[PDB]
Amino acid sequence: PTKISILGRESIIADFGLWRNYVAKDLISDCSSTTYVLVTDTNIGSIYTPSFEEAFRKRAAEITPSPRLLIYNRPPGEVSKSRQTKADIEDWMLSQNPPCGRDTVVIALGGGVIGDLTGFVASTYMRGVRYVQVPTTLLAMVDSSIGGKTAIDTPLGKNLIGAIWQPTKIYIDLEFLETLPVREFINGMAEVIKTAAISSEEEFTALEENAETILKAVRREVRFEGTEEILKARILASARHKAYVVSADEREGGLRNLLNWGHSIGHAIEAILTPQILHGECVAIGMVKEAELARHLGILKGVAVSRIVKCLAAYGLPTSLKDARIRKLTAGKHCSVDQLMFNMALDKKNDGPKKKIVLLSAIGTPYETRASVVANEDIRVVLAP
Amino acid sequence: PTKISILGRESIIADFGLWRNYVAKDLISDCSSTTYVLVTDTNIGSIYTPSFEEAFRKRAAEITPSPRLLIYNRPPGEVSKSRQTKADIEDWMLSQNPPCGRDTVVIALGGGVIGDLTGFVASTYMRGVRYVQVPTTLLAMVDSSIGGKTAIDTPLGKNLIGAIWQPTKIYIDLEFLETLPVREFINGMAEVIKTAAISSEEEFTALEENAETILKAVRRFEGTEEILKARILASARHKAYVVSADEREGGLRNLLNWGHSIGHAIEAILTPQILHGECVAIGMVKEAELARHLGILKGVAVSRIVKCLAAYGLPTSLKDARIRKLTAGKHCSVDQLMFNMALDKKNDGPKKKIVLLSAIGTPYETRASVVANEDIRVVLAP
Ligand SMILES: O=C(O)[C@]1(O)C[C@H](CP(=O)(O)O)[C@@H](O)[C@H](O)C1
Ligand SMILES: O=C(O)[C@]1(O)C[C@H](CP(=O)(O)O)[C@@H](O)[C@H](O)C1
Ligand SMILES: [Cl-]
Ligand SMILES: [Zn+2]
Ligand SMILES: [Zn+2]
Repeated sequence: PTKISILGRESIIADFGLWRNYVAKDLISDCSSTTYVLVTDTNIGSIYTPSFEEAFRKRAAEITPSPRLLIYNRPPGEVSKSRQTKADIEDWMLSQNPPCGRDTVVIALGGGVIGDLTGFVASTYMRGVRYVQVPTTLLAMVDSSIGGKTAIDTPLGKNLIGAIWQPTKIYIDLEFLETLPVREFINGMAEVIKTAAISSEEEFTALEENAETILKAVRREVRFEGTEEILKARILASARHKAYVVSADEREGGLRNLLNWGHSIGHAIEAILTPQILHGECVAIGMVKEAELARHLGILKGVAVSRIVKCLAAYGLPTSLKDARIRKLTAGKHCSVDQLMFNMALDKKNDGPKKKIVLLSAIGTPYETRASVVANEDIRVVLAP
Repeated sequence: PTKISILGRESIIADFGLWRNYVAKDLISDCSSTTYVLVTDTNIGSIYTPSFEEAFRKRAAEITPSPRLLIYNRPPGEVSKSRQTKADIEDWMLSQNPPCGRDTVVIALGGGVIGDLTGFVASTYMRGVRYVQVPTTLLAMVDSSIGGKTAIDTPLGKNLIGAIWQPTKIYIDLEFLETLPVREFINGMAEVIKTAAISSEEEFTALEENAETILKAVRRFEGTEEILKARILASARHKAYVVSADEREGGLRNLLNWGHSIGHAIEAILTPQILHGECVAIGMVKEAELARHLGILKGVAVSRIVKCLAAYGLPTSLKDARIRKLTAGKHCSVDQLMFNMALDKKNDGPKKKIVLLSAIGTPYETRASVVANEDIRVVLAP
């Protein structure tokens, strides 16, 4: 049972089995309310909901009158982070009998999609209600579920409408990783590596050295036996550094830019290759190009760059828009430089039309304590595959 | 030039003419940015935008590269506080070339509708951008534009989705009142009276006295300017106070909702023919009658509440001939009213909360109070 603090509070609980025997109980005592709304997708729900309903009803029995638990199953996939889905969950909540009010405690059970969506619904529901995060994916456990950033996508782009709404509790249950598909697991490692690359060379070395052991466990269909503590240590280091940065610059006045390393170009790449290609994968290619950019600017050494590539490759992450696997999945989708530039214009870190990108000067230490303005011409160079 | 502080910042500026010769200049210096988005409705825009464009372009000529001013005209009326209009403005802001980014400074020019809408758009645009309020209606100047509450409506109700996003600046230009329709002016008085009724008997008395002078001018505020302004400011000052003490409404901010528990219920039915302040007027009477039925408020204060509302030309009953005509085909049954109050945002679970006054100028508690649904049924018919 490990606890991390963020923005002055110990909202993060990390352990194995939290879902089966801790969440329900904790919600009733620390998140007192008459109404609990659980949001997930048809896949995750069918596998983890039954267990929870009984754990909830068993903890609610003591309370009199017993609070209610309402479950909403959204379609799986990126398609659900939409205005439509936000509105559907909202109407559903309001039309309940009785309607869900401001005491409502929302529960986000799923990955970044469910998390981003659910968190956003909570921030604006009657101008804001409490919510908790229950990340079921590695990426969610090491990144998305922490920090309060929420959002949905629009036809014009990804994460353009949203809000920073901090969850009251963050339940990181490593047991969810037991059933997480190999690809998804690899996807999340992209964020783990990113987090280390901007904080400490020691942690990054740990990821390089742990690669094989981690991967073998992920590739063995049996699950993290003699590597548990190693897995928890890598996850926690990631979660701890984010909590640190978010605590110092919650609404991104500067420092929080760093968490976006590899995302300036990554998001551009993603807006094109999605949904066939995943977020972490895009961010992987993104870290390589942004690392190559820091090189083209005499900020980052050529050695660190190659090392960045070696680590991403070691965990099975693409490091080029030319990756054989990426092409087969996208049916050939081409990422034209002009398209990648147009998409980057919508990057949220931009100061006016000045494109800002996180630049590393060395593994473990950023160039500045924020993104850096970069001429559009210097960006064009690393965008050509 | 009066300045009021709220939440530790001197964001509120109050004066006559701010629009014509202060906003533009102030935005450029204190709200530095490359992009300015102005939102209004087709009516207000056509009358006040031309003036501003030139004042802006005249203040921008210095800065280089030149900062831009983008104008978006939304349809007038409550119909615009919708998910659709929120989406449209956002897509329009994201579609600009270059796209409006996180440095964007949004300008809400209009009443509560534009204000609530625009403020809400700013709060979630790329997770939040700055915005300023330029209230053109009395109600907006004395209430809506202050405090950060924003929202849009849904088919199921009013102000159900929204956010508390504080504006960087609040420009109260009394000159806008020069062209404000009599009805609209009366509408806003409903909030002025409410604010006094929950803060000071002294202020409420002054409102009782200025009743005729104010009305004669409304039915252009020459030898009464300082009277009007003093009334406006007292209202704005008390709200800033309450919002400072309880921003996200964890208690004391409930009081600003006096008359709104039943008021909003009434409104959800009679809207859009009947206005917000008017509904809140009837609402204040019933909630005052409720405090009486509970032995909290004296029968004298209630009647006095009625006299003041009537004096300013505000309805004090669902029967009121004026409301009747205006809404020929609409009734307010105890049932529909009750179903509507279920959606009140102050309700602690199924417990319906309502602000109770024990006397003009002093609330029963420092928050709304739970009230049995049966005690609410009584005053919901009159
Ligand atoms: O500040 C954050 O928490 C992030 O930068 C937030 C981004 C999403 P954003 O670029 O839409 O802010 C996420 O992809 C990244 O992994 C971490
Ligand atoms: O807190 C506020 O500013 C208000 O209570 C907010 C309400 C709107 P709400 O009931 O939708 O919050 C407004 O009508 C009232 O006059 C003042
Ligand atoms: Cl929204
Ligand atoms: Zn990411
Ligand atoms: Zn009101």
